[PDB]
Amino acid sequence: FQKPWFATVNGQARDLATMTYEEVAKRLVELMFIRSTNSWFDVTWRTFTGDFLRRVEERFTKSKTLSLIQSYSLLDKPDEAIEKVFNAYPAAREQFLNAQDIDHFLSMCQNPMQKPVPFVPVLDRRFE
Amino acid sequence: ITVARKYLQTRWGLPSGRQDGVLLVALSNEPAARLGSEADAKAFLDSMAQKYASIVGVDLLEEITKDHKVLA
Amino acid sequence: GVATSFSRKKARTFDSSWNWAKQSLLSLYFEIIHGVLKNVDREVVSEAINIMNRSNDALIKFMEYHISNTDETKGENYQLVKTLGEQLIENCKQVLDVDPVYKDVAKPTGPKTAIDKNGNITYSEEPREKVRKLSQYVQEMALGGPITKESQMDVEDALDKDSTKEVASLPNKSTISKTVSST
Amino acid sequence: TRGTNNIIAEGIEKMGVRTFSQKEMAFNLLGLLTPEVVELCQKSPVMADLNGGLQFVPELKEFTAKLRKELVETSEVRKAVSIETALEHKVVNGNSADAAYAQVEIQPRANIQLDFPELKPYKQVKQIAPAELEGLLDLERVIVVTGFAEVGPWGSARTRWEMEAFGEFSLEGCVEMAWIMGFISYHNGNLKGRPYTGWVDSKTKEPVDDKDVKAKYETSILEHSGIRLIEPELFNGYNPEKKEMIQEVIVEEDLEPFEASKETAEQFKHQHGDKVDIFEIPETGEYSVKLLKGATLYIPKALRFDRLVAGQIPTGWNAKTYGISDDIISQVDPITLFVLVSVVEAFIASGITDPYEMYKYVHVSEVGNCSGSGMGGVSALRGMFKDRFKDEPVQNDILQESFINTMSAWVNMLLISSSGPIKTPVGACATSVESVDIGVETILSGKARICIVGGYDDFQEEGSFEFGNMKATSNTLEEFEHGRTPAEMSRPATTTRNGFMEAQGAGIQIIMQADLALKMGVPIYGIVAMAATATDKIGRSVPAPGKGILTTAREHHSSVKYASPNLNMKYRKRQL
Amino acid sequence: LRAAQQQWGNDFYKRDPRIAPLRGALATYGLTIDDLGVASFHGTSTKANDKNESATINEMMKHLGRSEGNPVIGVFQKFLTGHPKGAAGAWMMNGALQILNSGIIPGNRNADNVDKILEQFEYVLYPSKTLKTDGVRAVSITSFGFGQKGGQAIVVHPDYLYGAITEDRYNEYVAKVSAREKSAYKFFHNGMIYNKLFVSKEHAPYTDELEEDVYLDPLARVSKDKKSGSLTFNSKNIQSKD
Amino acid sequence: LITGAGKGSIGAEVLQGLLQGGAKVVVTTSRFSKQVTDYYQSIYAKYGAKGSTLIVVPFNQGSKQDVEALIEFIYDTEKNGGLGWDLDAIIPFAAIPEQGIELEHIDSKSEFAHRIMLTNILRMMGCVKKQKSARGIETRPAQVI
Repeated sequence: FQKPWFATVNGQARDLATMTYEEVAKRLVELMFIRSTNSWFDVTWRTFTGDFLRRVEERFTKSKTLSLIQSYSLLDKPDEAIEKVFNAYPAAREQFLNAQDIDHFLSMCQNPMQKPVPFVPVLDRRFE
Repeated sequence: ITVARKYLQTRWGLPSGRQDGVLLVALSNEPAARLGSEADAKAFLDSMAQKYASIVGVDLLEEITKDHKVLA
Repeated sequence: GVATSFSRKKARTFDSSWNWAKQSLLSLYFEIIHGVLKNVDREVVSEAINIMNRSNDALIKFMEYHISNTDETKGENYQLVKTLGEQLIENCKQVLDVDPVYKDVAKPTGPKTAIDKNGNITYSEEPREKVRKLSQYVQEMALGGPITKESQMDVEDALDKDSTKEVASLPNKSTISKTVSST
Repeated sequence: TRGTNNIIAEGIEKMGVRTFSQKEMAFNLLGLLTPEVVELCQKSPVMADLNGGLQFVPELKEFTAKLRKELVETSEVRKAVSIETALEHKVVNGNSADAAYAQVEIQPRANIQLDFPELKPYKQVKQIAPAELEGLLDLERVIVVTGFAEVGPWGSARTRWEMEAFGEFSLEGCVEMAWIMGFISYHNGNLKGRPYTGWVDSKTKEPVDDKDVKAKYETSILEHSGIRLIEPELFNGYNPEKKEMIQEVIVEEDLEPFEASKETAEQFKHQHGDKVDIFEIPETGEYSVKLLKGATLYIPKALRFDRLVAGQIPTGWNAKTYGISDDIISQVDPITLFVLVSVVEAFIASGITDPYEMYKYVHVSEVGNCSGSGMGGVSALRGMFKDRFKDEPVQNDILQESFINTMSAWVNMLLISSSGPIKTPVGACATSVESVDIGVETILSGKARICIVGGYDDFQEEGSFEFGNMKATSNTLEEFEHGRTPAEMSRPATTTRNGFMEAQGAGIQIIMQADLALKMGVPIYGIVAMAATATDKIGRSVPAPGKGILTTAREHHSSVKYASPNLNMKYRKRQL
Repeated sequence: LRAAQQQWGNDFYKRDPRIAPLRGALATYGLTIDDLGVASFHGTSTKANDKNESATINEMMKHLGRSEGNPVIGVFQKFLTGHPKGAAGAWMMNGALQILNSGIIPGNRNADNVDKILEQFEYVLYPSKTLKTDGVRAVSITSFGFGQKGGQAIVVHPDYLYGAITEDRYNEYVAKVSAREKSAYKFFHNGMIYNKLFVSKEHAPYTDELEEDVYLDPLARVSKDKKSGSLTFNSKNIQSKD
Repeated sequence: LITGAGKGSIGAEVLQGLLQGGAKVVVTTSRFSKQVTDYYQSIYAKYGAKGSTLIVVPFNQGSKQDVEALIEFIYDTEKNGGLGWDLDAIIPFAAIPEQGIELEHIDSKSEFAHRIMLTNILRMMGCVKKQKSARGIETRPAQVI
């Protein structure tokens, strides 16, 4: 199918609550950032993963500081951007997605004003 | 249980077996505390006889001498 | 406002220096090991003063055990605790039988106001350029300024350079001939 | 003197006058107590100018005032000019070019963590213990603690340790406390139009940000946990100030008759006989009950009591929010709820998410429960002895819940499903350690390979009063008389220690064979390397503490010249 | 082999009268009496208890040869939580584990003034403030109850266990534990948020008609079911050659 | 005896000094709290020298009755519930902040403030005089700063 199961990490089937913040960010870039045209296939999808990385910072920071993704333009070099965020919050590579952030992620997938996400994040009632 | 039937009959016109229904509906809705006012107890018997009313399907001076005789 | 507040039963008395001393020291100790106090900080000297102010035959066996049982090898911080420790142990041995003493070692400060380039008024308390010891403060006082007209000594301190060295100095009574009054 | 209007201090000083820090004036004042100036005072009153020349500056008032004005003006013009040159920029050069030039602040959210233990690189590990130790130990007989949890005055093991070790909560502190206490409730859906995912004030249903939980709740969270005044709402209305009690009196003259059912009137006549008349009211079928002179009556009265403070589970705790079914809530004694919640939280601490995972590694018969209680079921006990005595509605099996070993029974019946050992300790104020002893032994005998250990007890009205009668607990009226806040009435080893503060809760840990723990791959929080119980001596005071437990140090020194090869690991290892 | 491991590693001091229980308890991991760093006192805040308990802890240190100058640092957690009779020992057992794994010894913050009587017990140190140390090796939870119910427990730091195991094995272990922590962090934030933490089991791992067969086969163990996915006993794993 | 030695004051700096030198000191506090009790235990466990002792009492220098009650509790034998002491120094630094009060504003506050800062200080010196005198204490003056 043209919409893969999102929470599949390098061929390994799994669920959204059994991915790490890194795995999700890398899966996001994988499926929305078109490598061949070095371009985010849709600006909302770049906007999406930005909102997500921002959340990564929010969760894992201890005190208040300022975002390492000041502008989402920085996502135009996705790999470099991702490494910047997770370098600062290394812990985020090792921990599964917080239960409450799962709800969040799935909520963003439901945002109108965004090109419908190119996958299935969840097996549930609205699976059709 | 004496006074509670003479109220159910005076102010809500209920005979022997019809006030038996209103007491059984009040037994399923029994207060988790004792009612304070006699007017609170009267108001309780009111709504209980109207929950009986729509479960069965039916709709809704000598006392001066009484005070003296007590005295005697 | 004239209502009563004092009752005898609400009085609280504090006694146990004998115990707070072991704590006082076992704290300076982990704090140096963890490098909160480095050998420059005046606090190690202050705290030395307070530990000496409570020499027991017992407080000694405490530092003695804990200092002699530190592995100098373990790290650079560990040597420091041990060296300072041993120095402190020495001093306490001398103080033993000597009445405490109030000696302020804090770095002397003065007023500094500064208004921003954006009108932000800020106040700091800076170290006085020409004053470092309470010793130097007394000298400053005796000289006065030009504003007091009509009438009606250099003892180089190891101060903010090497705390352990200053700590070794603590027990020694300063002899002076050039009385500050004569300045 | 400057301390916690100093802004002009630098300025006044700019005139050859000295201002002072408080440490400086204090040094100056203290100098008047030196023997030298003390004797001076004894000869004739002394006057000390500790005013650093500020007595030479003319028109000091106006001079002072000027410095202040010049400062304040320089501040206000400087700040007003800048605020205008800044608006002139937004006009000339657009507010959309300056909008993409502010930075974005990021605000922290709470990431509560399980706080497992840290595993070092093996290189460092082998440096801790002697190299000889490797394979010396039968790991099937090393008792290890695998998880733990508690329900208590200060929340759970997580929030309590935080308060005990640090004295204030973190973000994860408040957020968890606010959650257990019921202040905030999770929400995920639409909040008045827009979608939301996060905390919500459960009273108002408005959204709450993690970074705000402290400002909004902690002030109150703190007021309603720990050792505080007894909140009667938490104890079916127990009010230490107004103790309920009935007195017996003989009715001196015939009471006035009252209406009653036939069944009920007969229960009266059965009791009183010659001293009561009951008669049928022919019209209604019901009886009149008239208590004659001579009869016995119980007339309620009230008593003011001394113990006004307890260590109570944080206000708003609710077995419902840990996820316990209403049916269980009803059926069970409060203490079982404490226990249930901690057994759950303790398995979580051990990374056992489904108890039946044990049965992947072990046989049904080798998981045990050695948790115990001092009293346990104090609440069902009352319903049995007192609430029955009043003919109040009380369950038909409150007897069940009053037993001490039924807490462990519900644990096994709701969660664990084991056919392992079930040894239940009663050790008063040490049932918990004795429980570990019993636990350790049951695993060392092969009877169990995993078992639940711990203790639990509840605080109720009749409990606290009887302790007060034994003079065991601290007298709150007296504590107040001494200036003691509730948070200050438990002070061990203190000069003024005055009696113990009563509390409620439960705490269990999971213990295991070291060998099994390693194989399952659960956390290892410590080694239970010894556990002992010991009685004291002949006496007559039951509530007395003794030195029985000193026997755990018993060794024989009648000969200690030369080293015992036995103590030497290098030796033992060769022999092995 | 297991019995030999036992004789020389685990229980070498059992039949020895020159090695105390407390001694040997520590001794099996290469620990000395001085290594017992923290004493978790029962600290009832009663006059009777606190003195006795100090005296008795003092003496068990004195008899075993605790180095003069190395006192045990005593915590008194009843000051914060109060005294829940039965649940006392456990709460202290928790704080003891938390102490071991953090190196932090909390302070009796209600010690305005240590009772002058207690000065005689030179082997006890009563801190009023928290000490963040560079390590704690062993805690001693002691508790007393009505009816001469006395009790002690010695908890030794976890890292001493890993010494007695092969490196390949230790590494394999760290792997499993890591995966659990991740899956438990998962579970915990689920049940917090959704109040799913307690989930009552509505069935045993065995069908009623399989109950006895399980109790009697010592090798019977649970496997994930296909249909339900939950952990049950299978007919094919009960009394199997496999 | 030292009044006015609350936190962040010339008082508390003098108090730390006294304690460091091994003095036996009574401190008065007006706002007697756990928060304040905890402050002094901290201060004592830092500077409390060998032979030192700190005694914190709640006190209101504005009450005649408190002035009298205090220095009576100081002189009274331990048996009688007292301190059994005899003062060598008195440092009556207790006060109330009056600001923005000019001549025609002088009222309830300032009259009360004047009482704490003068009349009751007199009363306090007077009190310890009677005690010493009633005990024939003619060779141990108390120094009043």
